[PDB]
Amino acid sequence: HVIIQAEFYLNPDQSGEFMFDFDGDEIFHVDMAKKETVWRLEEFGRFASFEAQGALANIAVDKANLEIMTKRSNYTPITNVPPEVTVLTNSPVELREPNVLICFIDKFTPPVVNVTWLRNGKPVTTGVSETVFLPREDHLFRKFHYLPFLPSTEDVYDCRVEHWGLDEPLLKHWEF
Amino acid sequence: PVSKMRMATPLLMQA
Amino acid sequence: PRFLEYSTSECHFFNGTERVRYLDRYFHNQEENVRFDSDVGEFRAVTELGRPDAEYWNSQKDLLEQKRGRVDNYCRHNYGVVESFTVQRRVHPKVTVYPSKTQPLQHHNLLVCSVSGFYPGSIEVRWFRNGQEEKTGVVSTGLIHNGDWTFQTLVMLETVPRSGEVYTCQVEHPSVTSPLTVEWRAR
Ligand SMILES: *[C@@H]1O[C@H](CO)[C@@H](O)[C@H](O)[C@H]1NC(C)=O
Ligand SMILES: *[C@@H]1O[C@H](CO)[C@@H](O)[C@H](O)[C@H]1NC(C)=O
Repeated sequence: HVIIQAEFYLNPDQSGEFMFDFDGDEIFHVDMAKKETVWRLEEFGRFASFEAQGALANIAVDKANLEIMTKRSNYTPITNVPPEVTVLTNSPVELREPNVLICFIDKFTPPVVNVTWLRNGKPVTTGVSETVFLPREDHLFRKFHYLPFLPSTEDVYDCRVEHWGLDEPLLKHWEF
Repeated sequence: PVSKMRMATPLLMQA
Repeated sequence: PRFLEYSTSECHFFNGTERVRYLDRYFHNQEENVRFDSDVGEFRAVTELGRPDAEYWNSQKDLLEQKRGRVDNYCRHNYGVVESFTVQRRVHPKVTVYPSKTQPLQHHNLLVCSVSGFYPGSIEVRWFRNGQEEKTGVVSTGLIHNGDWTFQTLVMLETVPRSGEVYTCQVEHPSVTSPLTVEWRAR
């Protein structure tokens, strides 16, 4: 078992993130805007507690160490490493029972991302769920994007992911 | 008593 | 252009909370620059950009023991706080055997055995035909994190079903007291 507390601040976009991870799984993440801890699983809040306000304290240190190093490294930009999109399903497809489309983005940096689910071309926010950026031993990033859907025979879904380091917005088609 | 999770804090770098 | 700073405090539990290894990593733009390794006890710079920091943080004794106590203050503490819903999480795998192709009475077929929902990742998914353990042609995907604290795995068996034989996918996982099995007689 390995528990890892990860946090980052992306200088241009002024975006940041605080999170805890256990064996490749998010325990929770602090919602900067609302200063509230957002557990991966609701049952987690019931067994333990974390003080979200400390997260915002820490990011203040990151932002600082960020501005320092950015200068100490003569403003070298990060090399955009493109993502490995992959659309799969929560479980096997059966026409009656409803399923969950999973769009996994892997091995990329910087954290800025832009996923979209398109049902027959048009985007479907009807049920969309997602995670924040998760860490990897090679210190790159993972990220999941969900779309609960009802197995059909006429709908075609594509997960359209965009990334600075990515020529065109790569779509990743799927269909029963 | 709901247990609490402790966070470590990143040391500030010098300038 | 972008610029990123990213910190990481890591708690490595070897055999429960017997031995622990705290690691305080500092990374700028994909490059790790400094790090506090519990097994070392002092800040060590990985790159020459992160040496001014380790150098300083090392002079400050207050900073040192501060990080040094984290193997207990934070590592062992958080383990015991979360061990319940994480270390002891067990979720039932859902086995489903099915042919990937609606092939003729006898032709080159792939029998997909999709094991889903389980947790932890540790698992065994064996293929059998009429009693014999078909080792010669499995085509697994391996563990696949679904992001919602549950894994899945598709271990196919490339086999030409003879019209008069049954295929079985016996699954064994820590969450179960006995193996979950699914038999699949040739269509
Ligand atoms: C900063 O950039 C300049 C040119 O862009 C380069 O010559 C220099 O080596 C870089 N950093 C330092 C410390 O010189
Ligand atoms: C992704 O970011 C771009 C800005 O670079 C924005 O215009 C676009 O609408 C975003 N995509 C989505 C799906 O939000």
